[PDB]
Amino acid sequence: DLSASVPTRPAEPERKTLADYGGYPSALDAVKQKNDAAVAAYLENAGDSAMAENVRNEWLKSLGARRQWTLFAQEYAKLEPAGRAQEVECYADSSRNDYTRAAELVKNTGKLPSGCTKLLEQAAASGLLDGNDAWRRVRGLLAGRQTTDARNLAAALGSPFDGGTQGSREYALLNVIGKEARKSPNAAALLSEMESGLSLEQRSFAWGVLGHYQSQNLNVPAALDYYGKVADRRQLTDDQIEWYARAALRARRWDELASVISHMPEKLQKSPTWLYWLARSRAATGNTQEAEKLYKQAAATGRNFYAVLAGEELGRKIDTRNNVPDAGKNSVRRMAEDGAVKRALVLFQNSQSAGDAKMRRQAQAEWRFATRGFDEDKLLTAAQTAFDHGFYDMAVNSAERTDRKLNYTLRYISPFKDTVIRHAQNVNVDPAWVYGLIRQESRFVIGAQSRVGAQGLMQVMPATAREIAGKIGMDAAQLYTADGNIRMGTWYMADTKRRLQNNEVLATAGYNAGPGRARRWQADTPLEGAVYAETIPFSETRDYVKKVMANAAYYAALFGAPHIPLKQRMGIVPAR
Repeated sequence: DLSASVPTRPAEPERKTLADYGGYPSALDAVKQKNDAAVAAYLENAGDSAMAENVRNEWLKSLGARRQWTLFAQEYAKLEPAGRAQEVECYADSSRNDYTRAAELVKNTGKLPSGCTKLLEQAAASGLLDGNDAWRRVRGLLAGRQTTDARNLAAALGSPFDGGTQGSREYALLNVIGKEARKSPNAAALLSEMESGLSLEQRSFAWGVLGHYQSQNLNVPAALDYYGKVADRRQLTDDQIEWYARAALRARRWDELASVISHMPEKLQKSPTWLYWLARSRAATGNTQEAEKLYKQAAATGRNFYAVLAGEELGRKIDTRNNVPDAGKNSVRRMAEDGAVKRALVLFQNSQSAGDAKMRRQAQAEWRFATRGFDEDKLLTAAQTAFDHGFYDMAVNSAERTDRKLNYTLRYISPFKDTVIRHAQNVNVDPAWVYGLIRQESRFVIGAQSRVGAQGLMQVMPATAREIAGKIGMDAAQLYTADGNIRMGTWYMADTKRRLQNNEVLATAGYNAGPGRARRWQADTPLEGAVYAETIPFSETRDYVKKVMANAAYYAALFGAPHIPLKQRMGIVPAR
């Protein structure tokens, strides 16, 4: 049985929820304008909502930056700890001279929020930072064009860029490690000339920068030559070491791949990606029992691309039967009466009736707030509540957060079959692949719109819809209707596939990044499909391809199609 236990937090009338939402954008503006009296007025009678939590977090970031520590401390207490923003925590700890968070924060080599950046600078100046990690972060910031943050951290460490010591040497290395300098045909020659005067750590990082550029540019032989000159691989950033593994993977250097993975931080080693590829390396080198152990570890990581591939190496196929019963209908009803769930449903329903996309976004935030810390039984109950109300993305959001109790019909919902199936059939494309793409693109939100303007269930760009419409006799504004969106997106899947040697992996990459990019990422010889996917240079497209194809495997099982292993779906990407 699933438990019937549901929360019973105080509910507020719909009028109150809508009134609070009416003031929400103005409260965020008041934060930006430093109108503390207006922000306090908004919060004074606010419900215990994501609206209040969001405003409070943003206010606290501003209060921390302006050093209003008395008001900061008072408002910080009012956040639920799981709802405190990262930067807010950094400001809070800093104000108490508590640098506990620095040991883990300093391992980040990229941009951090201002409060956390300053926490690290303060720890550095008090001698509370590991020197190896601190200088690795300075180098990471230099290589990531965060020169001001790199400069300020080096000064806090007592070796400023203008001081003639270590900091000045790290800054001078930009002639090799700079964003454009690393691309120069002479970068490796320049680094080789100055190598003698560099420390072990400086040399290792700089070869890592050059290797990373070549690897991400898919110049695999040169990438491996440069990465081979890295004497201390733990000096590399996470991105650098993953791109070393990717080059070794693409070259099928199984021994070197296993060696690189063994130098990764443990968090990277335990990721599905590197558990699976280390297992494949062990298999390729005849270490069969160790491969099996790693495949089992990767398969236990959830419902993701590499967990599915690892299961297949163990002889396990996807099985989409639920391992729990349906939630009882009384619990599904009573879940909607909880005050925080009700608030989210109120904003969702009013976003539909009023055609208010910003209100819908806040309804999502209220849902995530309301379901935070739910156990698995409550997650599965709330997932059905969301589905019944048509809040499709939040049904998936809640169902996908379980670990043990699996409802595949709520993780892999399939609304709109009377439209999607027909359009997919009409262009001869796999309907499970189409559903897998929709799940990733829009989570079944008909009005979804990305930051760059991609529109609808299938997230087609307006510029693309204009081209499509001119080819298949449509008006470009049909992009904004569900049926026209699906017609355009399915046609574009098929057309992109035709332009890319009729390969579904290339087509998935090309849908997101353009066919020109998908073809640039090919090699002069064939690539195993999962190797192509893992070595896609664009991080967004790399994640996209793996998620779409894993989704497709789950949809195909639910749809009852003749079985296609995920490894077969990935197949072989052809040579250019």
